[PDB]
Amino acid sequence: MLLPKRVKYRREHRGKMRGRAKGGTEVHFGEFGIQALEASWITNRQIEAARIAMTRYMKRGGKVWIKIFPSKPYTAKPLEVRMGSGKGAPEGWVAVVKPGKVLFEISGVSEEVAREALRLASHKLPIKTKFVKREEIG
Amino acid sequence: SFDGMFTYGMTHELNEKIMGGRITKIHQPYKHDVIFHIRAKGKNQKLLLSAHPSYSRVHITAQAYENPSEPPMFCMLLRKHIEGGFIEKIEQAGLDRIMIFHIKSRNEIGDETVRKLYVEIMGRHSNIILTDAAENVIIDGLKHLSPSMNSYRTVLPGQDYKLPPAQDKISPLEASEDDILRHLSFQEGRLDKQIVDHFSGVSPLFAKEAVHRAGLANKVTLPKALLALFAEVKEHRFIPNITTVNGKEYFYLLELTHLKGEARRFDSLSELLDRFYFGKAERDRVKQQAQDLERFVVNERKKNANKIKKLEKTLEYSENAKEFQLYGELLTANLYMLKKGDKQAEVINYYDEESPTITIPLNPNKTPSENAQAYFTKYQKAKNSVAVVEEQIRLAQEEIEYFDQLIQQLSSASPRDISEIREELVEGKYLRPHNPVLETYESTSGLTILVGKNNRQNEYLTTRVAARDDIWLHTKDIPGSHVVIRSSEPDEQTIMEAATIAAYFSKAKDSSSVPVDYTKIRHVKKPNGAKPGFVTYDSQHTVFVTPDADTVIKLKKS
RNA sequence: GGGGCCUUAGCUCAGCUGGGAGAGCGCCUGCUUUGCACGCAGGAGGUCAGCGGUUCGAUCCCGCUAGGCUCCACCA
RNA sequence: GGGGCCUUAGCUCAGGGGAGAGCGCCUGCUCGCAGGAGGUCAGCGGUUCGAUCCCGCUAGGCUCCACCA
RNA sequence: GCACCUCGAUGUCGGCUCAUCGCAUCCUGGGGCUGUAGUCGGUCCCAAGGGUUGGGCUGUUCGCCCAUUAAAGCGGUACG
RNA sequence: CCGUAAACGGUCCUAAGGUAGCGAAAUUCCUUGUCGGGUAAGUUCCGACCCGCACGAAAGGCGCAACGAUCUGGGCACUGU
Repeated sequence: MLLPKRVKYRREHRGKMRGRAKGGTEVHFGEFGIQALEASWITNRQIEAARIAMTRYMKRGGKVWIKIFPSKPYTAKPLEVRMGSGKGAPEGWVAVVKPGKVLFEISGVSEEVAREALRLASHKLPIKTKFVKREEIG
Repeated sequence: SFDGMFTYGMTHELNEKIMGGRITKIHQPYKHDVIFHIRAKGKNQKLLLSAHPSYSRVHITAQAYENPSEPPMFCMLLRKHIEGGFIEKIEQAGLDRIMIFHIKSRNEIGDETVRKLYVEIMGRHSNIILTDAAENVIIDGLKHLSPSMNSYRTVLPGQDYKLPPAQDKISPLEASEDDILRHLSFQEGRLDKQIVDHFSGVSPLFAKEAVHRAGLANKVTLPKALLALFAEVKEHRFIPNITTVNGKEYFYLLELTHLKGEARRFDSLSELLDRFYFGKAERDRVKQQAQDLERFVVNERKKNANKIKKLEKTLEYSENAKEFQLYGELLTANLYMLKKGDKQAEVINYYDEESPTITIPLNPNKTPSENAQAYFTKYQKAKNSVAVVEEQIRLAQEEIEYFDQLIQQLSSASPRDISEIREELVEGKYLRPHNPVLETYESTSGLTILVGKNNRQNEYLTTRVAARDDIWLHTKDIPGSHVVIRSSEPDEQTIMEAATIAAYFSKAKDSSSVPVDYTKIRHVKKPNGAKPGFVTYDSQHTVFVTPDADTVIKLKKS
């Protein structure tokens, strides 16, 4: 459960998700990670589900780096009301994720353990995923 | 006991002690005890009007009846109607056990209207009823009665007060001997019961004392003794004392010649009733306020004892299971023939030179090998049981020791103490759900003695309050209160006094020369993860004391 | 048909997430009470709806059968 | 669900410069006194030098509506 | 939710009568897996051919109950 | 509002806070309240519990013989409803 405890504004515009990832494109903390291929809002509930799904299967191993944070709130007008008459109340928090962005980072385990943990994380996410690793040119 | 003659003496003493006066405060700390704070001539007085089912009494108390809880509605109406007024006179309605209080109380609107407060002490029919002394309707009663339950003398607010049934007896005092002897009519020897049911306000104790003062029962010998006793009572001649033969106590305003026992004579009836109910009243109060907690602890102790017996049954089932495992091994070393429906097959001895009689094992129709394998599994479960049931027996004896200690600490505890026991048990999760106050004593040499009554008070007292070189006392191998002396050096007399206090506040209260141990508080530790309230110690010294009540009452600081 | 909560002493009901079954009313025994049906302790009653799996012990966990409440939308 | 009024001692209620009564508990004093235990002022966060006092919100308690097919 | 069609009229609930259509199938027919010993079952397939009730309560649909049945199935057709 | 077993006590407020008698009503959202009767089955009816959103004493309260082209339940006879 991730959320900011204080915000400058409680109601914000929904924004746009055009283009690739501005940052967080390359894996640089862990050894393996998930690279996003499509853009959608990722709810903190989905982030918690993916984190528990990785952490349970990695009961012995390193820690998980969560590269995304749900800083943008979304508002939800109450049901069965007419359109307009003011913006509704904020309901939850989402993270704006663009294609190419690294979502979660794992180091300190084997190859197949990391692949299966990332598959179990990816089956909870609403986006198409792929497996990436660190490249050492370099 | 507190009969009509006793009431006669109590009315005389209250007329001597509290005449006029002002009732500053009215407190009802318990369900049946009402405290009047009389400001009479001289110093302040504390009048107690008790309507207990067995311990009902009226006397001027002197000890501090603590725990002033939120007052019930009878106490609030007493403070609304009686406080601020004066007491006109205290008189007895004839010779029966009826107390009349004439209250010259100013009304709340400013004018004056006399109120009559009626105190009845009839054992389990005791009640306190206030009337307005002009129409004699019941303003309120301590115990509210229905027109159905106790149909005669209904006690309701606004109902006209009615008096208790007449006993059909003559007035015993000022009565002529001829009168007294012309109606008892002794024929076959029911003499004491004849005095009881023929003579107003006479306890059976006074009848049994009178039949001993008469000596040989006779036509004139008995009557003369009774007349002399009644004349002395009328002359206000009283010798209050405490006499007992074995444990259970008796009190009267006259010296007792019969039932000879330790006789503790008193100066007045006030100190007599203060010393008598000193233990019984306190015991009947923490019992009536905490019967559910002690019932729960006793029931759980019975559960734990039944658990230990049924765990020892499994400990015998351990030795039973080994024979089954041996039978399974024998079946295995022979299970190559008669596999189909195999039972009562003779088995040749595989172990020992005994060559014991061929065995005939009986097996169910699973498989000839799975029956022996089932026996071997039962054996593995049996050895895991040997581990776990011994662990459970150890835990159950620890629980029984802690619950016996909790029984001890609840049995000798005051109102506040038993409530603090309640909080402790709920914290324990046993009961479904800050610098506290303690009890202190002052010794003969001015040394302060602190007594912790509950384990929540005891752990705080042992780890926060007392400094170094403070002598800590506890009863040897018997649960009791933890007593600490806050002085650098304890006088031998101080140690003796604190040991008597620790023996009195113990399970050995009704014992003689009970063992007590004393040591410095630096030498006591407690383990981590164990049950709270467990204190262990080493390098202690032992003295022998007798737990008498007198010393504890004398050593009060308040 | 879909979800949920229970079947516990003669009655009304607790029992904490497996550590060994109880409160009140009700029926008896004994004590006590001068007197107005005002008090105390001690006993029973339960296969915890019925059966069989788990583990060292099951109301509690599990599967399979009898039962009772809730919970579900109109409308003009 | 939408407006309006409150959440203050154990109970009931008054009240920008640092907050109180009656009842309930005590304290010595012979129908009234002079004093003490208990207050996250329901909680968060902004404006300044400080908030019970001003504000945006969360739970709670009252009052008035939730009508036309 | 919106207000696109009708305010120089598109009669709106529940029942009666007459039906028709789609299976996301209530039974009947044919199967797979079952922790399916047999009867009875559970789940998932193929299948609309036919049939899918008489009452008490309430205007009621719905719902509860009584007695059956092989079952008393969901919906659409201007909530036919 | 808060306690205490209608009734009493503490506090705010007003002019004072519902007496007798009725009560799930031509009045009750929850709600087909609970129990019993009537039927095999009764959201209607009848008799009690008060838990009266939001009965109540001449905009009268509670009963009441006879009466009604009145309303709501239940039986006998009777029949194509």
